Amino acid sequence: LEVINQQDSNFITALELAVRFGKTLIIQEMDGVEPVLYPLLRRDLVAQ
Amino acid sequence: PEMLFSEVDPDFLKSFLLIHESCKAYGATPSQYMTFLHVYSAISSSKKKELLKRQSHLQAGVSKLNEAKALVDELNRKAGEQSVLLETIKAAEVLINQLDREHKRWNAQVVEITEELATLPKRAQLAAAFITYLSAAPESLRKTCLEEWTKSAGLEKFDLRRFLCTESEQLIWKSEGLPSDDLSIENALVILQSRVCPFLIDPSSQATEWLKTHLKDSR
Amino acid sequence: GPRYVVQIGDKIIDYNEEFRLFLSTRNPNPFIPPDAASIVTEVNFTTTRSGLRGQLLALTIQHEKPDLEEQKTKLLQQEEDKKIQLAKLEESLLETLATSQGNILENKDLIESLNQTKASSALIQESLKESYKLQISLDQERDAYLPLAESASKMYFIISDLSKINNMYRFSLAAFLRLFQRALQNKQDSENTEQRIQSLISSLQHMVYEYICRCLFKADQLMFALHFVRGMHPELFQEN
Repeated sequence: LEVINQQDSNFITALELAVRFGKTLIIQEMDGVEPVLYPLLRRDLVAQ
Repeated sequence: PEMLFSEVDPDFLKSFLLIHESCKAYGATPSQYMTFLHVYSAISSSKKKELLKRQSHLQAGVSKLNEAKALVDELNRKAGEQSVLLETIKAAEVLINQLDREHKRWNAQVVEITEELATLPKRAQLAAAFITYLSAAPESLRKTCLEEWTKSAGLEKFDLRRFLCTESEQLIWKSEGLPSDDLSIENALVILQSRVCPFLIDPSSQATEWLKTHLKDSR
Repeated sequence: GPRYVVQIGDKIIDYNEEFRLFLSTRNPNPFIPPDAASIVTEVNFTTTRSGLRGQLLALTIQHEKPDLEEQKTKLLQQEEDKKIQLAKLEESLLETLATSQGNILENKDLIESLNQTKASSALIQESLKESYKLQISLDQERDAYLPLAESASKMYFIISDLSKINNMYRFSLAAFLRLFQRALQNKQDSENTEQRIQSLISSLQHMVYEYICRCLFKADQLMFALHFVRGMHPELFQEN
C-alpha cells in the first residue's frame, strides 16, 4: 500500500512506482477526475 | 584477489601474478584476468558445497549403519534372556550379507573427501586458468602449459577432465554425436563457462549438432 | 523499477533473466578485432592427429568386414548402458543408508536393499566377465588396420602445409575422405590381409599424388615430391 494526497509534490513519480511495483493505491484529496488518469482508468494495454 | 578474498595466503597471490606474467605472451587482457577470478570463485563455491554434501551423506550412512548394528547386537540376546528366565535374525543376516560389501564400500570416502577438500584451491586455479585462457591454442600449447602449471604446483598426477566431469556424463555426451577426441571433450568442457559468450570455431558442423541436440529441453 | 532494459539499436527491450546466447562459425579466420575478443571466449573445433588416426582406423575396420564392426559397436553400447544402469542401481545406496535413519532393522526397506545389492553384485560380475569377453576379442580384429591408418594420418598433415607458399593450395578433408573411400572401392585385392596392407598403402600413395598434382603449378611439382618423401619416410635421411 501507498497513500498519497492530490495536491502533492511527488504525485506522478509515486504514481509511476505504484503502476510498476504492483501496489494497491489510495488517493486522498481528489477534487474530481484528473486528466492524467483516463487510460489507466480505462483499459489501454499495448502488448510487448 | 585480496579484495576478492574477504569479499597460505601470499603464495596463492604470487602464483596468480606469475601465471599472468607467463600468459602475457599470447594476449592477456585485464578483462580475462577478471573473468579468471570470477570463474575461480564460482567453481570453488560449487565444489565446496558438493563435497560437504557428500561428506554429510556418508556421515549419515556411517551413523545409521553403526546404530543398527549396535541395536541388532543385543536384541536377539534380550529375547534369549526373556526365553531363559521363562524373529529378526534371518533378515539381520540377510541384511549383513549385503552390508559386508556395502559398508566396506561406503567406508573410505569419508577420509577420501576429507583429504580431498584440502587440495581444492590449486585445482580450482588450474581449472579456471584452462577455461579462461586455453580454449584457443593448439593442443601442443595445451600440453606444454598444463605440464608447466602442473609442475609449478607440484602435483604431477591429478588430471582435470576427471576432476571436473565424470564418466556417466561423458558417455551420455558420446551418446548423441560429440566427437570422442581429447580436444572435442575438453572443448565441450570449456562451454561450462557462462561469464562470457562461447565462440565456436567449427569447420564441420558435428559439435554444433551436438550442442543443439542436448539443449533440446529448454527453450 | 525492478527489471532491467538493454539497448538493441533503437528499441528499448526488457532483458529476461533466462537469456543464453551461443553462436557458430564456419571459418577460423574471419573475424575478430582486438576489442570484441576480450569479452568473447573462443573455441576451436580442430582435427588433430590422435583423433584422425582413430577415425581412419574405424573406417578401415568397417571396410574390412562388417561383422567385427557390428560386434564392436553392440558390445560398447551394451557396456555403456550397463555402466549407466549400474550407477543407477548404486544410486539407491544413500537411500538404503539414510533414507529416514530410523527403524532400519524393523522395516522391509533393508529387505529390499538386500535384493538391490544382489542385483548390483550380479551386474558387477557380469560386467567384469563382459569386459574380459570383449578386450582380446576386439584387439585382434581391430589391430589389423592401424599400420594403414598411421601413415594415412601422416599424409594429410603433409598436404596441409602446401598453402603457405602459394595461395589457393588449400585442401579440404571431405574430399580427402572421399579419396580414402576410393582406395577401397577400386581395389578388390584378394590376398593375405598382411599382404593386403602394403598393397593398399601403395595404391593409396599413387592416388594422393595424382590428385594433388592435378592442382599444382608446373614449377612446384619437385617441391611437392621432395616434401612428400620427407613426410613419408623420415629415416632415410639421417641427421644434420
